[PDB]
Amino acid sequence: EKDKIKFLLVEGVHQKALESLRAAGYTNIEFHKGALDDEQLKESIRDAHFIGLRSRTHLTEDVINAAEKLVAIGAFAIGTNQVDLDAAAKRGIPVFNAPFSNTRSVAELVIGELLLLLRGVPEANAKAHRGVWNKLAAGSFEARGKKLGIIGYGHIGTQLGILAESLGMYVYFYDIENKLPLGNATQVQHLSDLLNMSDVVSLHVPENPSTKNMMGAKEISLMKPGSLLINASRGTVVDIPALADALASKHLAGAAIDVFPTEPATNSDPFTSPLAEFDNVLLTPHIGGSTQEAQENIGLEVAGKLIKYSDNGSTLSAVNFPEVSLPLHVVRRLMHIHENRPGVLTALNKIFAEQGVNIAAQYLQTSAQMGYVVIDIEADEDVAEKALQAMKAIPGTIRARLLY
Amino acid sequence: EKDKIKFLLVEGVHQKALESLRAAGYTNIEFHKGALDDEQLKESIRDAHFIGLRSRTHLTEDVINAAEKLVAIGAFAIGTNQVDLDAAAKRGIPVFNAPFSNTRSVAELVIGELLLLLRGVPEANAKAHRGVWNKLAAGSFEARGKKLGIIGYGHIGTQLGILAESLGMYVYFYDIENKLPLGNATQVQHLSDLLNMSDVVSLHVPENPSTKNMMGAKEISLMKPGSLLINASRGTVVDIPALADALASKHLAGAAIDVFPTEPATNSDPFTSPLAEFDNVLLTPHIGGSTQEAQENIGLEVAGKLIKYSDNGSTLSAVNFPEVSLPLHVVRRLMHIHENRPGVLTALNKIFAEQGVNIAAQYLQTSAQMGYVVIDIEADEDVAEKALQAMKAIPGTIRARLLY
Amino acid sequence: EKDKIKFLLVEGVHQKALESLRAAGYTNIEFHKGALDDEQLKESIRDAHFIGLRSRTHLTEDVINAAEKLVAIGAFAIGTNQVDLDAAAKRGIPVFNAPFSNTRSVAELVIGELLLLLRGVPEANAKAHRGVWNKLAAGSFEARGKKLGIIGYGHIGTQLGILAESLGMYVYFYDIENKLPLGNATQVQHLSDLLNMSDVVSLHVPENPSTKNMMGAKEISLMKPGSLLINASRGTVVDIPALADALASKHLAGAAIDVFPTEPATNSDPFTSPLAEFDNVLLTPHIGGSTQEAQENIGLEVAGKLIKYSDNGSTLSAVNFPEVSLPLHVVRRLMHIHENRPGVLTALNKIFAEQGVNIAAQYLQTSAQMGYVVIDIEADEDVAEKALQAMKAIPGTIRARLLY
Amino acid sequence: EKDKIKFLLVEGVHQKALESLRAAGYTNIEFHKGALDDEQLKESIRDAHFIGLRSRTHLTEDVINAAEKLVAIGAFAIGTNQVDLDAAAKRGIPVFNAPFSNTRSVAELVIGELLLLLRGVPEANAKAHRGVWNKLAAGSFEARGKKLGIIGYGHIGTQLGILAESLGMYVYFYDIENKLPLGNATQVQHLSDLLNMSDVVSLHVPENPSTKNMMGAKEISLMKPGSLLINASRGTVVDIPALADALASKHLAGAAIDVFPTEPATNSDPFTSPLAEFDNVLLTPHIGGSTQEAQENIGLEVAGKLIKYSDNGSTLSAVNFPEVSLPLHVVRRLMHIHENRPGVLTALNKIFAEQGVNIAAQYLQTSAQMGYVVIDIEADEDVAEKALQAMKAIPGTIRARLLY
Ligand SMILES: NC(=O)C1=CN([C@@H]2O[C@H](COP(=O)(O)OP(=O)(O)OC[C@H]3O[C@@H](n4cnc5c(N)ncnc54)[C@H](O)[C@@H]3O)[C@@H](O)[C@H]2O)C=CC1
Ligand SMILES: NC(=O)C1=CN([C@@H]2O[C@H](COP(=O)(O)OP(=O)(O)OC[C@H]3O[C@@H](n4cnc5c(N)ncnc54)[C@H](O)[C@@H]3O)[C@@H](O)[C@H]2O)C=CC1
Ligand SMILES: NC(=O)C1=CN([C@@H]2O[C@H](COP(=O)(O)OP(=O)(O)OC[C@H]3O[C@@H](n4cnc5c(N)ncnc54)[C@H](O)[C@@H]3O)[C@@H](O)[C@H]2O)C=CC1
Ligand SMILES: NC(=O)C1=CN([C@@H]2O[C@H](COP(=O)(O)OP(=O)(O)OC[C@H]3O[C@@H](n4cnc5c(N)ncnc54)[C@H](O)[C@@H]3O)[C@@H](O)[C@H]2O)C=CC1
Repeated sequence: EKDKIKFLLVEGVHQKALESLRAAGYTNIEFHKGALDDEQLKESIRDAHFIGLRSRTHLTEDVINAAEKLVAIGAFAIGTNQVDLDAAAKRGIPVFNAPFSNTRSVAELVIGELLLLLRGVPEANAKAHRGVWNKLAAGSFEARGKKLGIIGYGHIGTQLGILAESLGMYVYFYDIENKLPLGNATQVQHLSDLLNMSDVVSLHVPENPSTKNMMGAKEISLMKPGSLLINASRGTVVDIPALADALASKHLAGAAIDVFPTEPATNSDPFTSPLAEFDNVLLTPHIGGSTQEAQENIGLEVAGKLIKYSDNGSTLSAVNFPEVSLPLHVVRRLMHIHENRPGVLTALNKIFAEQGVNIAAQYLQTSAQMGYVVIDIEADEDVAEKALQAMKAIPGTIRARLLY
Repeated sequence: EKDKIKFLLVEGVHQKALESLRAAGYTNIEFHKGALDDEQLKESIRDAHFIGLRSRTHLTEDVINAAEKLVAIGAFAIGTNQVDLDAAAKRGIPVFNAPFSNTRSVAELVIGELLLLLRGVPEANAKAHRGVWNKLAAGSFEARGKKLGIIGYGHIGTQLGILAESLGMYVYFYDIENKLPLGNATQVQHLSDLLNMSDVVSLHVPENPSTKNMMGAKEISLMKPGSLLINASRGTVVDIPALADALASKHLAGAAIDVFPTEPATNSDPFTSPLAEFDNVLLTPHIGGSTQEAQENIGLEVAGKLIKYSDNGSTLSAVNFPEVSLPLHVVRRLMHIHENRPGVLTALNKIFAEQGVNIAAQYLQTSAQMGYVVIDIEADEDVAEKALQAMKAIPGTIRARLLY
Repeated sequence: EKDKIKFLLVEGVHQKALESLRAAGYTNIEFHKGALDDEQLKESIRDAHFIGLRSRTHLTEDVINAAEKLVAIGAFAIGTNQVDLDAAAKRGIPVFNAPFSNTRSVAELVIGELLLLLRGVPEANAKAHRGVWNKLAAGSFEARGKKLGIIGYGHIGTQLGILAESLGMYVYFYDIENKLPLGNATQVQHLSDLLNMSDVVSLHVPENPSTKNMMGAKEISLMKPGSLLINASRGTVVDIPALADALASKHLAGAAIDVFPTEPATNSDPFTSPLAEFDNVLLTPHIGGSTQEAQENIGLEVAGKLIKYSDNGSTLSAVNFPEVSLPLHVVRRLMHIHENRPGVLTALNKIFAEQGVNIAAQYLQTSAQMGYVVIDIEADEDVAEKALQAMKAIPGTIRARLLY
Repeated sequence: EKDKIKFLLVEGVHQKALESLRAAGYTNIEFHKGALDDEQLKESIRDAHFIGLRSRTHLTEDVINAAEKLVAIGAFAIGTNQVDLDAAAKRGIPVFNAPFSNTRSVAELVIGELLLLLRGVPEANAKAHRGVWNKLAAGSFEARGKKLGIIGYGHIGTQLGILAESLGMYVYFYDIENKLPLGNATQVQHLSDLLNMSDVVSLHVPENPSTKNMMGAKEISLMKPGSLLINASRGTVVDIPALADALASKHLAGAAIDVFPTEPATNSDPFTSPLAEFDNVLLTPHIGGSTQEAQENIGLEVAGKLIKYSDNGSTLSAVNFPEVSLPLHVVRRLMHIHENRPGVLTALNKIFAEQGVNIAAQYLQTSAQMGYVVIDIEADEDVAEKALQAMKAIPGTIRARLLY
């Protein structure tokens, strides 16, 4: 019956999501190359079991209400701000994403930008397109020999460090968790001392109160004069007026910014920034993530996360939902989603005790207000089909399924 | 040594060169940040033992011939077209330079350009300085997994191949001479194959009859649709209008040009190109070697060649002159430069035999119509002074002197 | 926690283990440098909550059954043949160990042996301790450029291959399962080919019907005349008399054996071998894993497994027991071990339902005839204490306890 | 006439010397596998133009006197103590050797020995061959993580450092010349501080007053307790009674020695050392050099050094002779060896001046008492054949040749 399970894919996810899905039997797929209208969406999602969307579709409480058959949501993207998770949670629908499929794409972007920034290319190039010729060597540098200071040594920070070392830089980092340095990286205990020694400082941190304006005047002023600050992390992490002044005073020699406190909503919208007045600043429209390889990594991972929720019930890594996962070890398995309150499990288990059916394995995890329980029982179809009926009738039940 | 020996240094040679000069005793130095006009050049060089210059200074027959005391010429620079080699060799003046002194600067620039060109970054940055936001993934790619086509696997081609490899690209090269690949690089027999296959092609060929318009419309169309072409070898290698067509036709995704058929004379003259209308092209004012690190190596190297030759008469690597070098062992040493014709050498030696002075070592090399010779003899100072004077008189003599 | 929980540690476990134990609150520790006789073992374990042992201590049915308070068993050691798994699982006692805790020690030993065996060094050293000087080059070789034949490309085979490679040997392997090569390693289909080609063959196979006498006279003669055979997998893998013949016949140049069919019981029992008469053989008393670094990792790892399971009931990686682990979220947690038969779980849950205590999370895994379960519930201490007592009464119950 | 030029090769040089020689036309070769008698030597060398010998033939003044046609001597070995250089110098015969063809062989030996020493293998193995079984882990270590202190950072010291780094050691060195560290090596300014930090100290220095007993009691006592000292450099550099005591007090845990203050003259002779009483000492009979690859490297290099002296007159690197070398740049070249006294060169050059023959190039280097001069002249055979006659007649001449 997989062929009767519908997958609606909007905004054109990578073709590899399709391959990895048609490899798992789910062949009933409506694919669109672009974002649907305030209204054709709803018509299309109505009998969809799985929807796959990107950063531009707004999966709002109004729209999820439209969807009578919806089972799980797959965001082929890093963010989920475009989805009402609380809406999906209430209806028993997990939402999955791809928070780390972009690593390489971002590191490689930071290497090229620091190669050309260190060389003054971005300025030479803007003058060139304006018919001005600006040769000089004064203040142009190669990267081999330079110090790179990476702030935030997680997935991307560590790939970058490695890349940079290939080019002969001395990598140095600062993270809040103590870490195990790869290669020759070197942890620095105080931020201010990372800043003083760094020819190039690159931010690779998450978004939150600890990161709101982490790089402000005070921190920028600590940077080594003549240095470059590159930020492809979060738009909230550097102070733009403060960077603008530091660029103006030539205290920095340049910058690359991929993310801004306010980003235009669409390509059609206009982009405005006080940094646009600087030739020696790379400004990109949030594309550190935007490669076909990441599109592909993302395609594979989020489709596999939907395949697994569909096949064996796993909600490992779900964003809005209790995480649960059981090793496949026995024919016959079911799941049950319910209001997290006293007595539900007991009722559930009774359906089998009271008829001599043996429970092989069970995993239950709860949220403030909901529970996911996956159970493996030694029974046959008829018995299960029946237990499923009964489970569905359990006061507090939101939904339940017979996975196999 | 002798703080009387005048060095004229012009066009802002790296300060390293002056440190080297001063560490060797030579303190008498006229330094200029830039070039000089005909009269003040001619004025500064009237009494100069050595000159150091860059590309903007033109030592012509007439110039050199009025440099009364000129002993040698150092081109702090790869090329020597600014200098009249022949004219110097006739006055017995060796010219030195710095042959391969920026292989790394160019390799590294190429790596940064292809990272950003592959990402469509140059365009997005142009557009962003104009208020336009352009967030795509559609033609963007990571460098890892891609094929780099290197045309000309020499000093620079080779060194580029290693960087590219240590970045996960597959490296293929096409060269007119069978070469032994470094790392996992692969030589391709047919230039057409390399083009069709490569995702990025970067030119590294010399300037000569066989490279002129090496990449015209034929060769460009053999390139992978959506690929990229980078050129930081020689202005003469690429049909620039071919290239503008192929770009306007979207047959190439972008390109990066460091050198052009006709380059501006100075930073005041206008830069004109068909390629300036394309946001997706990097134009740089011929800066592949314009790096402090390079200027520094050049400066060390060439002031070195001049000290070694003021001090011990070496001319290993001179560009207009017979190459000779003698290991220092036995105080004193002299040298003589003469027309290359039978009889001189015997004449020269006899000056020593007939007064019973022993000749410790000696090296003579000749060109076409000049010969050169360094001699070591065992004698106190006066005998050397006097014998020198005899050597000047030998028929054929151009120039001679006493080193220590 | 509770400085009352008795750990018995015997056969001189690494001190790291005690540091780990003490950092987690458990200070009540009886440590022994060596093994104990039947009566004092039995005396030390009568009131022991946990035991740590090595290979010389034999926990038999009778032993385990008189360990009144035994909660778990850690084999600080790769193997568990010393321990009665079944007998422990029936008393609801999980046994842990350290699966692959010395891949590196063995790889490194193999590398040092083949460097010296290839050089004929072992012989020259024997001879030199007898007054005899033997200075040859005739059958001596460097490792670089030679072929290493690895039989069994697993944890250790793999890790050896990398070391060998980073030393310039060519690495070939023969394995019964298609494996993906690391570095430039190459899988060979026919064991005979590998033998004929390889200069050094090193065995890394498990002990089982298919490896017994895996290298008898046939296979040895297929080896390269003058080659070398190293074995630090299992005593049972090599026809040792075959091997002595092939050595006396000069068909092999040497060998290195870490393990033998019959090993001495202790450092007092005699070691006998046909191979002892050959100077050109390295004999080692089964020390491929006997390194401080390894003992330390083992010690950290296994005292870890015991703390995690005293504290939160984990049994990830236990060797006789259903594997279950639950992320710590909501104070309190309990666990129950029972015969695996219908009815228990419902019985167990109902204890909570019927008094309105909410069950936060729960994990049950079962084996054959045992089931295991960890539960999180929201209740103050007294209710937990009391409910525990009820759980003990559930029919089927083997053992239960309250973790926090 | 090359086929009429005889090459006598004793002690069995590597077959590659023969290939590289028969590649250059010299095909008239008497090869022996072993060292000739006090007398068959002389019979065989009598009309030899080139002899090639190893460490065991004594090329003494008595024997060189035997040799009427001898031109150059090739020691297919590092040492030349077996040759009377002064004897050969007087007769105009250069002696060549292979001082650096052994690098890899020695480094690889030091790696294997430090692998097994760190493991206590040498002791376990000696007990094993004596029927004693000695398991322990206490004090056995892997190398990854350890500090290696290399004393003398020349050809071998640097190859070793690299090797060691592959195995994960921290390399540290001490040399008297300041050096450029490869990889992650680290120069240490004071010996005593290299010693304190080093788990393994390995000597790689030359022989001379600065090295006589460099490692004496005082220096050994500075070593980190528990460390190992490995010496495959020179027999004069460590104090053997002082090492013996330090091994006795267990201040060191072991050692490898390849060279001794007194080495037996032949395999037949007896070897005696106070270290032979130690199981935990590797003792080798000076075989750090003894591999087929070094035999081969040596074969190629010293045969090529004889080929070049024979073909173009180069004495670059000759051990007993003035070093001289001219680039091939012109048909016709001759050499002349003479007493270093006033007037010889003049006479030589006159032979050409006085007949209109032009000297293209000349290199003359002198010794305390002899001169090598190589000259290139623009003439034809007849003229040269004639000049050769005359040159031979020059008061002070020892020998002369027409190379081509
Ligand atoms: N520019 C773009 O298109 C994209 C941006 N990213 C972003 O890059 C950032 C990092 O990404 P990943 O490394 O993949 O995740 P990650 O979780 O591995 O990186 C977080 C790291 O930051 C360190 N850190 C957290 N707070 C810190 C603070 N207060 N001060 C210093 N260090 C701190 C953490 O210890 C951790 O190592 C995220 O914000 C992620 O969304 C990821 C993909 C694309
Ligand atoms: N962008 C800049 O400011 C600078 C440009 N360059 C230029 O880049 C070029 C490369 O320099 P190097 O690597 O030192 O050159 P190189 O001398 O090391 O190698 C050039 C290679 O091209 C090959 N080659 C020659 N003619 C060819 C042909 N027609 N087709 C294909 N291969 C051919 C040769 O076999 C040679 O291997 C030179 O022209 C150099 O002047 C060098 C430094 C700076
Ligand atoms: N010398 C010592 O004191 C120690 C010995 N060992 C032993 O060395 C052996 C290797 O251990 P690991 O690398 O962890 O093993 P592993 O489990 O990682 O791999 C063994 C490999 O051998 C292959 N294999 C199995 N049967 C085979 C057969 N009959 N013919 C060819 N290949 C076969 C399997 O495919 C597997 O890939 C084990 O027996 C282990 O007990 C391990 C540690 C220390
Ligand atoms: N064991 C064997 O069969 C063989 C031994 N060797 C020997 O190894 C030794 C080193 O060989 P290579 O490295 O190839 O020659 P090398 O000349 O490159 O090594 C000499 C190094 O020792 C350093 N050094 C010299 N005197 C020192 C002192 N007073 N204190 C500290 N450092 C000092 C020098 O600066 C230089 O870097 C030589 O004695 C050589 O004959 C070489 C081949 C085989």
